[PDB]
This record gives sequence, C-alpha cells and structure tokens, in this order.
Amino acid sequence: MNLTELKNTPVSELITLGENMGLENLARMRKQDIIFAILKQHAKSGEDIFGDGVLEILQDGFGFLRSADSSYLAGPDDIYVSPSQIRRFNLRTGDTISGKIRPPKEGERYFALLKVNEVNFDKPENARNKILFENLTPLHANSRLRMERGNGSTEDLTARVLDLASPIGRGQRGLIVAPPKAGKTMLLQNIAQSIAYNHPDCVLMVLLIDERPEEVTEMQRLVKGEVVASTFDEPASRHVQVAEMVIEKAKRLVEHKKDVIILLDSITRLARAYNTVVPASGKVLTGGVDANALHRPKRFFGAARNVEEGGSLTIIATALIDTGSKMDEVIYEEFKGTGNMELHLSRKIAEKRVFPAIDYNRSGTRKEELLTTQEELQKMWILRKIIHPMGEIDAMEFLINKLAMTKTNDDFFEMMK
Amino acid sequence: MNLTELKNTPVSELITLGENMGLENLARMRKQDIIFAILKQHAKSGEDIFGDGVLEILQDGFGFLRSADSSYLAGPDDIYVSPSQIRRFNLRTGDTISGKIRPPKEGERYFALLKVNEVNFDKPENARNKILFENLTPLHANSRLRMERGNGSTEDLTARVLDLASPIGRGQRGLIVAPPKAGKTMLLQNIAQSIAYNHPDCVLMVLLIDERPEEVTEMQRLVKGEVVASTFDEPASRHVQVAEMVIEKAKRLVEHKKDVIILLDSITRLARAYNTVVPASGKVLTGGVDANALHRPKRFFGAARNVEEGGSLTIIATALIDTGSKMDEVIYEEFKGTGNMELHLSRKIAEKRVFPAIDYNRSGTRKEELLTTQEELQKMWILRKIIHPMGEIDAMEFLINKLAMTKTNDDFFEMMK
Amino acid sequence: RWLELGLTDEEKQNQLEQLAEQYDELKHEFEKKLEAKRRKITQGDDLAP
Ligand SMILES: Nc1ncnc2c1ncn2[C@@H]1O[C@H](COP(=O)(O)OP(=O)(O)O)[C@@H](O)[C@H]1O
Ligand SMILES: Nc1ncnc2c1ncn2[C@@H]1O[C@H](COP(=O)(O)OP(=O)(O)O)[C@@H](O)[C@H]1O
Ligand code: BEF
Ligand code: BEF
Ligand SMILES: [Mg+2]
Ligand SMILES: [Mg+2]
Repeated sequence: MNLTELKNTPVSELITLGENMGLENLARMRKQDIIFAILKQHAKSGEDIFGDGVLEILQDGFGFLRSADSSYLAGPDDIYVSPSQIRRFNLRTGDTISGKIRPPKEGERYFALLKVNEVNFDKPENARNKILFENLTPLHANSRLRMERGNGSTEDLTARVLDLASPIGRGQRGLIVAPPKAGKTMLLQNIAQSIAYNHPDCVLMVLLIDERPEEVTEMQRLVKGEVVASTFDEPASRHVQVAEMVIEKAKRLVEHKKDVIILLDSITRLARAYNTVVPASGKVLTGGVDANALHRPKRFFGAARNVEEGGSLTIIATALIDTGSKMDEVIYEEFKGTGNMELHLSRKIAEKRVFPAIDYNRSGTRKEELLTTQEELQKMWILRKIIHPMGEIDAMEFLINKLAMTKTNDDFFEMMK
Repeated sequence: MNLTELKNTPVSELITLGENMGLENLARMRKQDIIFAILKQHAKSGEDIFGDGVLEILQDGFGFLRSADSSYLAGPDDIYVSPSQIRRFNLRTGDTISGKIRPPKEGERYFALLKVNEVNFDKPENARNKILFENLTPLHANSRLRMERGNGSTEDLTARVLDLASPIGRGQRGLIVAPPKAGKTMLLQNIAQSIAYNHPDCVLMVLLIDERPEEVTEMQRLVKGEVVASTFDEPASRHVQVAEMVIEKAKRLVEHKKDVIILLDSITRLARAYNTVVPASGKVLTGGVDANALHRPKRFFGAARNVEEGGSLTIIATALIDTGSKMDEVIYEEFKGTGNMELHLSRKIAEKRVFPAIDYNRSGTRKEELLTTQEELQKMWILRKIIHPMGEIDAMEFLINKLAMTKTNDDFFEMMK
Repeated sequence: RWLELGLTDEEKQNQLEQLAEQYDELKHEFEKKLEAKRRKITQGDDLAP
C-alpha cells in the first residue's frame, strides 16, 4: 500500500476507511496518527507497504523519511531508516526516497524501511556515480525561462512585464524588493502558474515562511509543486527545518541533473527566524542581529547557480522593505549586492491601483545578453532608454496601457517603434 | 437546581436565601463558598442539582468544569469530572458542558457530574461525529459583518467609519494599532454593541487582560456575551488560563459549526504575560523577551480563520504602541505582518478631540473584494483615492463632518460624488 | 468496553444511564478506597523524639 495515496486523501475519507475497518474511533485524533493507525491495521492484514518522502539525517546516525504534505514534520508518519542504509547506499540529507516499509515490531513506533525502490527518482546504482554540489562548476544563466503564455488574460500581462523588465533563466538569483501591501503574493502565484504551464519538466517548489495559513491553503491546491510552507504558529525551529530540508532536496535534485527553481517569500522573515534560532555570538548589529545569523541565509540564497555539468538551480526570494524595523533594512542592505536579478515593486504605484506595480527604472538583470537574441536585447535596451526618463507611476501606466492592446511581447516591441 | 440561576443572582440575594435557610452566617465569606454552602444545603434537601460551564482537562486525567462569571477560576464552585467521561464521550479542553451534579460525599469537596445533558449546546451522539480544528480547511473572508445600524447616533457613526475604512467578515484577523489614551475602549464597546445588535446568532466573546476592574465591571453588564476578563491583581498564570480556556471554547464552538468572534484588548499585555509565565529558553531579545514567548501568542492570534466546512472564527486583538517600552515595539513589529485587517488609531487626531481618531490612510484590508459588491468596493476605492492625498487630522475631519449630515453609508457614498 | 449504545431512548437509555451512573459510583468508591489504603500505608510514621 502506498503512503502518498492515503496522503492525498482528505480527512473524511480516512475517517470512512477507518470506520469501514471497524476499529476504535479514529476521527478523534490527528491526521498524522490517523494515517499511522489505519496503516498499522491495513499492514497487520495487507501486502508489503510502500512509502515515499525526503530523508533527514539525525545526529544518532539514523534517518527520518518525512512527507512534504506535513511540511517535513516529525510525527508517527515518519519512516525510520538505519545507518546501515547510509553506509550501503550512502544516504544523504535531502534525498527523495521511495521504497517498501513494514509495521514496527515490539516496542517500536516508527515504520521501518525494507528496500529502496527509487532514490531521487533514479537508480541506487546510479545514485553512487553522482557529482557533489559545491564541487560543481557554476556558470551564468544560459537558458532563458519563457514566462509569456501568449493568451493575454487579465493577469498574464503581469508576467509579460517581467519578460521585458528582468529576464530570468535557469541558474539566476532573483530578489524581490517590495514594501507590504504591494501585490507580491499573486505576483509569485502568476509566475508559478506560468513557469509550471510553460515548463512541466523542471520540478518547481515554493517556500512560505511565517505566512498566514489562508495563503498557504489557497496555494497548496492551486499551482503544481510540492507546496511546502511554514506557518507562524510554530517556532523558528520548524522554519529552519523546512529551509534545511527543501534546500537539501533541491541540491540533491540538481546533483541528479535536474533543473530546480525555488520560490521563497520572504527571505527577510526566514533570516529573522535564522537570527532568533542561532545562538548569540557576542557581536550584535543594529536591531538585535547576529553577524553569524546571516551566514546560513547567505548560504541558502547563494546555493542557486547554473551548473555546467548538468542541471541548474534558480532561486527567487522576496525581500520586504519600508515596514519600520531595523532588521528589514539591515537584511535588505546585506542582500542587495548578492542577487543578479532585482525586481523592485514600488508601493507608490500600488497606491494608485496600477498592477503590477513594478519599478522598471530601478530594476534590471546582469548578464542578460545570454538569455535573449541580439535584436531582442536591443529592443529591450531601446525601450529602457524610452521609458527611463519618465517617472514611476506614468512609466508603469504607459507600459501596461501599451501592453493591453497588443498581445505578444515581440509584437509590443514592434509596435513600440 | 440550576447553578447559573444562583450565578446571575447578586450577593445580597444569596445572603437572604442563606438566612432563609437558617444556617451559619454565610455573608461572611466568598461568593464562591457562599454558593458552595447554599448548594450543599439545598442539595441535602432538594432535587437533582443542575450545572453548566466550560471544561478544562488536568494532567491527572480528570477535569474541572468552571464558570465564566468567575472567569474560569479554581474554587469550590467547580465541578469534578472523571476521566471515564473523557473516555466515554471523549471530553476535551474547552467543551461547553451542562448536566446534572450532586453533592460530594465523605471527604470530597467538589460537586460530581452525573449525566451530560448538553455538550456545546449539542447532542453527545453528535459530539462524537465532529471535525477537528486544525484539520479544517481555512479560507478567506466570505461573509461580511454589517456594523452599520442605520440610526446615526452620536457614537454609531464611529462604527460606520469602520464600514468604509476596513470591512470585517467572519474569519478575518483584526489588529488595532493605537497608543495609550486614544479611545479604543469604547471603540470595542461600540463595535460589540453593533455586532451584537446586528447578529444575535453568532456567540460573541470579549477578553480583557491586565485591565482595570472598573472597565471590566462596566463591560460585563452593558453588552451581550460571556464577558470574561483578567485583572492585574492576579499573576500571569490566571491570564494565560483565561487565554487557554476561552480560546479552546471558541475552537470547540467553531468545530460545532458556529461563528465565534473574539475581542481581545490588548494582545501586547497578553503577550507580556505569556513572556513572564514561560520559562526562559536562553535566547533573549531586546527588552527581556523570549523567542518562545511569542509562539503561544502567535498560536492564539492565528487560531482565527474562515472554515469551508462550516462555522468561522474571527479575532479582533488590539495592540499598544508609543508607550516607551521595548516589548511593545518588538511585539507590534512581530505581529504587523500577521493580521489581514489593520486598524490604526493615531493619537495625533485624538489630541484634537476628534473621535474616532482613525488613521484611514495607513489602514486597509486585504482580500476586501470578497466582502462587498463591485460598486461598493469601487466607491471605497474612489473615496480612498480622494482622502489619501489629505493629511491625518484633516482627513478624519472631512470624513466625520461629511458622515454627520448623511445617515446611511451608501447615501454618504452617493453624496460624496 | 462499549457499555454505551442507543435504542428506544425513552426508557432503555434511562436504565442504561442508571447503570452507568452506578458503575461510575462503584469505580469512584474503589479509587477512594485505593487512595485511602495508599496514604495509610505510606504516611510518615512517628518513631521517637
Ligand atoms: N491584477 C489585479 N487585478 C485586480 N486587482 C488586483 C490585481 N492585483 C492586485 N489587486 C488588488 O490588490 C490587492 C492585493 O492584496 P495582497 O495580495 O495582500 O497584496 P500584496 O500581496 O502585495 O500584499 C487586492 O485587494 C486586489 O484587489
Ligand atoms: N464615542 C465616544 N463618545 C463619547 N465620549 C468618548 C467617545 N470616545 C471617547 N470618548 C472620550 O474619551 C475618553 C476615553 O478614555 P479611555 O477609554 O481610557 O481611552 P483609552 O482607553 O484610549 O485611554 C472618555 O473620557 C470619553 O469622554
Ligand atoms: F502581503 Be502584504 F504585502 F503584507
Ligand atoms: F487605556 Be489607555 F489607552 F491607557
Ligand atoms: Mg502579500
Ligand atoms: Mg483603554
């Protein structure tokens, strides 16, 4: 029996199945131990059990295989793995494992793994002959990501603006600078829809840290991807745990020659969690910030790169400004000269209800010559020269108003002449 | 005999009844043990006894049923419940129980429960087949709360301003940012009166933490609701106890498909109580704050949501600023990007005696499109555009002066054109 | 473990409730005797000044 099958089931179907099995009232307790108990029963009377998830190594040597629907949380759903696997197949933190499991025997409460069927959607034999992550040779953005769908709906134009404001490719670092109440949420939503529609081949992951559960719920069932998130009713331990697990999963997946693109919103809340979870090293900055509290966020942001040997990792993290604290400014200043794809969203345009509010003049992308052709980049330069002397609001006014009538971006370039 | 009957009686009537019974002088001691002793007598010679309250589970397995008029406090008024009930009906922390009780026998001092008559105003059979709280599917605000009464008295206009400044619906999170001496007390009072007058179907609860007893007294007998509060002459244990009990009661009640709306003033004092009651975890923030001291307040604030399956939970917590401490700013900064309904009360307008002092420019509500019609929200946008370029004081001056003559809000929208 | 059911409430559930109440009283009395014997055999003895 597969675990992900009972995973994609709602709680009501689990309740109905447990009542069909004729047991103690299972609807009373957690979905976690609901699945645990129904699995224990169906495995008392049932086949080999099958399961899948992502592995995290403990300091005891053993490992835990956890689910992304539980956002990689500790509980009875986890699969225990022995260090003997981590010696035989030499398992690692963040490996996508899928294999056979069994009930725990006398005194045990965690399902034990039997035989690894797929390691990162690949062969264990081929799991040995792999390349290390930092041992790779990074490179600039080589292949551009097509965000324009070509239909021109009410929201798709938003993505089109990006296609002429800051082109993104596999291996690029994107950083969004926006104050609160600027419309970045559905900005990432439309971006994710477009990159999932245009490229169903690259595995797409999003990250929500200290976000409201409403957006988490509406996102985890609207776009494609293992939509993993971290709500604010948990301490910084869980947030940094999601950070570790998904960043290691992306690292292993690009090591397996796959293009991974990670959507984070926001990087400032994650860095604040990093600060409040890391022990104090004596050196305080302005606003209660540790110098070592930015080391791991810098690692998380710089993990993205464009591999020469194969695969790529592109990160798009959003940053908050203009919200008053000391940490927001110190973090945004520390991260300004890090990413090579700035996207500035000025609230001065969002206050006029002109969406998307994009600061085209203060935005840009370095090494953008390796993403578009000569005439494409030339048209981009000419339009930037045309719109730069204009202000902010009127700039986006002209951009959106002229992209409203024409429907393909190259046609917009043509008509702009 | 019902307990709530003797509960709603003043102390003088209890004294008269005890003297009519011909016993030792009962007026000498607590209302608590006054009711205890008169119940012991009337139950020595009387029917089955009846009682009602909210249940809290102890770490011994048993539970205590307490009263909200005593703000869920420990004392002789409590009803002892055995773990056998918590196995049979599987009782829970925060269940509204009402059932039959008896005097305690030899050596016992707590009234024992006999048979549960109503569990959360519902059937115990139907108390099994229920849905778990976090297992629910949250959603955005779907149904808007009508705060306008339509009479236009001296204070009702205050609520009307909210109806055009930040619309609230079932499941929304409201956070009030106001310095001391800004008129938030009767702001919540008028809001509670309006939502109790317009919607007598949803159970309405308020929360006062570290508040003066005068406001507690004047509130517990002016509006409808189980007005539970926590005065500062008790330590943080009692305050966090009220927090637990009423939040669990609201959770169970929305689990029973009921709309619960919780009024808290203020969230900063409750968070300070949480900080001073939680043990230190080593990590200190600016101002003696624990990182884990905000975890449970964040849980309390994020518990509110709009359920898809049925019922809803809306929280309106007030926050204090500009009072000098480190905790107030760190807490308000931590809670800024949490709530989706900001209400800013600037003291700069309250100093001019212009009530209500509402920062309309710095206030707003996300996902406000799911609460009003197209033309309503359009008129809201046009008026926001009209009043935004104005200052603060003059903005509220114009708002209040133009809402003074017209009496219905849509008529105000019409006349504003 | 399933003393509790439901059918023809008006009198059947009344008798079942009377029985459940008697059972709860019996369990409470047994727990009282248990704790009494416990505190009796575990109380601090007096030996000498
Ligand atoms: N493409 C759009 N069309 C219409 N309205 C929009 C569009 N984008 C944003 N909005 C408006 O902006 C608001 C966005 O709210 P929110 O997602 O909280 O903004 P942010 O994510 O920037 O904080 C909504 O109330 C919506 O009415
Ligand atoms: N709607 C109103 N109607 C009449 N008086 C009001 C109103 N709102 C505020 N006030 C005045 O403001 C004062 C409120 O004090 P208080 O409730 O302690 O404010 P805060 O809680 O902000 O310190 C009262 O003396 C009252 O005269
Ligand atoms: F989601 Be908003 F930008 F706070
Ligand atoms: F209640 Be006041 F604002 F001190
Ligand atoms: Mg947003
Ligand atoms: Mg006050």
